Amino acid sequence: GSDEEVDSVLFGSLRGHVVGLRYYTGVVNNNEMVALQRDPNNPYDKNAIKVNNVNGNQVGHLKKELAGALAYIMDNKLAQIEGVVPFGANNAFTMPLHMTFWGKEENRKAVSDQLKKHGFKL
Repeated sequence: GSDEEVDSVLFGSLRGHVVGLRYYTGVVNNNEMVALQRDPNNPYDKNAIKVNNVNGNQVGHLKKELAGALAYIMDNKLAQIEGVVPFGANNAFTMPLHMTFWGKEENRKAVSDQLKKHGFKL
């Protein structure tokens, strides 16, 4: 259970750039935290990660390139990608995202392999 899966070590922090903001509003709280979820519906793009902040707005979304790496780590729950917005979404346009990446030694090989192979983080 949670003693296995929630128990994860820090990989570090990853830098991203959310294109999905300008979809509807591109507004959040000045220091939000965004949760990365996989496809909420998207049939042919199951890779497409639907990002939603802890306020409850589905404001963020990855591109098929960015999501194309993290999709394996997301769907199979190989590691945790926890997003945070210190920028506050001052503009509706694309801003730097700060994702603090967690995961376990066992999965680190497969995860890091995909991260350097595809070369995409968000």
